[PDB]
Amino acid sequence: GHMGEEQYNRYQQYGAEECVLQMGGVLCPRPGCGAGLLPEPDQRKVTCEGGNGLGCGFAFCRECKEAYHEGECSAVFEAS
Ligand SMILES: [Zn+2]
Ligand SMILES: [Zn+2]
Repeated sequence: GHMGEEQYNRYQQYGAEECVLQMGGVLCPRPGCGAGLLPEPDQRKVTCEGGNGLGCGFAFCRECKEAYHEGECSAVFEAS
């Protein structure tokens, strides 16, 4: 029994605040274009394109369901 690690527990608490912030089952936040196509399980690259005449041409971040940013939603990541 060598294994044995831990992760951020009780992540959900009063201190933390979140209003209308989630991923999966999101649609094109653009006006008129109601692309409700289920985005891949990786926000790495999600195009509202889909297929119909809705494709905007600019991928978004399914994580924050907002404009694709070259940074992070909440905070950056690390190997550690
Ligand atoms: Zn769109
Ligand atoms: Zn994001």
